[PDB]
Amino acid sequence: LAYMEGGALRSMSDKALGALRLAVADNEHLRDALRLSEDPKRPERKVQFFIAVYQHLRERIRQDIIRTDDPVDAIEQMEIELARLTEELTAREQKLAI
Amino acid sequence: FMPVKLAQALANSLFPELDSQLRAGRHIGIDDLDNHAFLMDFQEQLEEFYARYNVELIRAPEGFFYLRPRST
Amino acid sequence: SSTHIEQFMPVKLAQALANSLFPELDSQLRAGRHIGIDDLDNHAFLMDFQEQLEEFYARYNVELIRAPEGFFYLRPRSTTLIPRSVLSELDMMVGKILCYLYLSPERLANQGIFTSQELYEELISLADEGKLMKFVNQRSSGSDLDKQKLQEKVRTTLNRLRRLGMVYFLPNNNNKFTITEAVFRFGADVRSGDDPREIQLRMIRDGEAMPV
Amino acid sequence: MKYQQLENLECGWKWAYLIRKHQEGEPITKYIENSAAHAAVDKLIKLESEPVRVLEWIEQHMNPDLFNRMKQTIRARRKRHFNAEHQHTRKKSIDLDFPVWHRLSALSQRRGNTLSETIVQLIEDAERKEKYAN
Amino acid sequence: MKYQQLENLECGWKWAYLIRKHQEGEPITKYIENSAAHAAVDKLIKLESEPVRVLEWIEQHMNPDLFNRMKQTIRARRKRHFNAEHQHTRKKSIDLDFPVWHRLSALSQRRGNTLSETIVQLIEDAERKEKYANQ
Amino acid sequence: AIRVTQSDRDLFKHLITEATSYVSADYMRHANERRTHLDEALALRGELFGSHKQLATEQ
DNA sequence: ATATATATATATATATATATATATATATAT
DNA sequence: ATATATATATATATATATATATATATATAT
DNA sequence: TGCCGTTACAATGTAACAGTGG
DNA sequence: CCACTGTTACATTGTAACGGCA
Repeated sequence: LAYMEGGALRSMSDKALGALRLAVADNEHLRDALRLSEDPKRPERKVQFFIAVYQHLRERIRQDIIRTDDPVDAIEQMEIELARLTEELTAREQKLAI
Repeated sequence: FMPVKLAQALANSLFPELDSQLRAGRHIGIDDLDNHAFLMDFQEQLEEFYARYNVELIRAPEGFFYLRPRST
Repeated sequence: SSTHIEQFMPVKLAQALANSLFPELDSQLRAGRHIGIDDLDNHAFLMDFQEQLEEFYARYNVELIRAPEGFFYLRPRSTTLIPRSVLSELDMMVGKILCYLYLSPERLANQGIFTSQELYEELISLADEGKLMKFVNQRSSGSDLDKQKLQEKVRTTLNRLRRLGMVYFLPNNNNKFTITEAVFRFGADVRSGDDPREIQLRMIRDGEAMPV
Repeated sequence: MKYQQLENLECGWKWAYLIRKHQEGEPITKYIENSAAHAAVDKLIKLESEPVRVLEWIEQHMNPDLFNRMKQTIRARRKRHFNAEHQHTRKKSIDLDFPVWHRLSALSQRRGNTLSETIVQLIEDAERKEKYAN
Repeated sequence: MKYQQLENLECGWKWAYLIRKHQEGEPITKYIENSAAHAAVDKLIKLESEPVRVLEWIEQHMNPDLFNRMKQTIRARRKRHFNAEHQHTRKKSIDLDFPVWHRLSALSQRRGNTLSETIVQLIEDAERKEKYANQ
Repeated sequence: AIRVTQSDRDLFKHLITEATSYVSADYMRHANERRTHLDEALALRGELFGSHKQLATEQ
């Protein structure tokens, strides 16, 4: 983004906020943090909210094997489990048919 | 949801002791002023609450309350 | 506003108490029944409203407790509004044996289905035969009548444990059963790697285990 | 005490302030448990049209940490309510660009005067300079 | 237009404005019937997390009175939000006694300049006296 | 199991990407604005410092 | 060794909600 | 001036959920 | 000290004027 | 013309910090 200009970055942040509004409606405190992140006098709030998101995804880890607490890291393990479950599902469907 | 007055009856701080004594079969008469008044006030809802347990909350003609278990 | 549930009770607690499963589950819990993964409906119900039900039961001065193995139960406090009771020493012995069988790979062929005969054989294998019989009868010296008496006592304790949810009889057979993870509580004195005399003190302080 | 205090007025002020704070999400009551807080707020809501009982409600259930803020808010409300009767006692609110305000506040802090006094002095000096030239 | 218009921000501003007005008791709806007004307000409330639909809700149930106030308040909010970035573009709020403000406003209307400009001229004359004293 | 794991993975991916796109943009804008403001500031600093000595000795 | 208490399952009757088919009066095409 | 289609009311009977009573197994305690 | 007036702000809402481009 | 935008001058309410006074 270092090449971009102020307007482009502002518009991109606006779009991302629009997405986060839907992605956050379920949560209460994280939604409140997102709302507080709108102040222009205190930009640091943004980063705080970011941390909150991670601090949320950290607790959403399911089982001990998925405890690559870095959320960007657990995605690969989740996809691996999806592939394993796909093959298992094919086997189970075969079994049920017979 | 739940009936509002039933929730009020359940939340009352007297409910735990009275509930334990009822489920133990104890009979609550006029002597127990607080318990008797509570049952008087909230019978219409505690009868349903204890019917959910296949038990009947019965007020005798003399006045005392008790729980009568059904077959189920 | 008035005529509003939040005045008296949390919405989720009211929903839990209004659920069709609540009354039977509550009666079973107060009766002393442990809840394991096998009771899918009841276990899931407890999982969903664990905190609401815990705070509800706190009003009776009793803790709804989930052991790390994942089975819920009730531990009354010294000021319990719901009475409290302690298992017999024979019950502790049989529960420890059941936990052993749960963890024992030798019995893998059984696939979890066990008969009282196997339980008694394992009990005598791991325990002191005549000295264990001593509790069954003070004047036993290996008499086969006392042997049958000990077998009957073990059967009765097994039935009692079934009542506590530690064991399930098979849908049609009362002479065979399947063990449940609740039995792990019988090993709570050894799950921590410390001095036994200190872990025992910790447990008795926590209310887990009174002495005899 | 400069302004006489009227109970049926200040109590309505307090009720309105507490209702506003509750609608804003502020915790009005001292009860952490949500049930008691909701019950107390309902008592307050149905408590409208009552000074002698809103005072007791504040004494009994009011959040301890909001007492000072409410007291100073009522102080300001009383002063403004009594001063708004006459034109000369009213206050005119304006917005000043940050550099201008910075310079004006610098002067006011330097001379120990208030903004009103500083502006009065500045206008008077401007008039005196005009008379000197004229 | 000097200030960039951001849709996903102004929509939220408008929704918050509608909700504040309603909870203050004003009739944001154009409906005189109680039932339709209540339904429209409930739908607006549902629209909390979808600011985009707030424009359509405005065009569908907004009271015709409030368009001017709407276009005023959000315009002013945009100006203030973009000015808050830097101190030198911010505004400072002060209260003035009636006599002082009366004299100042009369002077400004005489010179045909804004209040900040008049204060600048006054403080600049005082600072000119100070400068010539210093030299 | 497949449904739940897929839902959780999609939620994770969406939240992560949206939060990063929301924050990093303003972060980089702030960095660029700060650099530009410093570059502008140096010129005023230099000119003020020159005028300072100029008028210090002119008197 | 056997009386007794307890839990479970089945048969049986009650009471209520609901869909079906018919009868009756009116509306509207023939 | 007529006969068919509609809407209304009614009885029929169909099914479910409940509550009761009886039989059974069987686990306890003297 | 605690109440009570007073000041200097902050945040938001509005009316009125001035600009700008379609 | 007409609409939309930027700006100024208020109002309205709340709050924190001083300083006077019993």
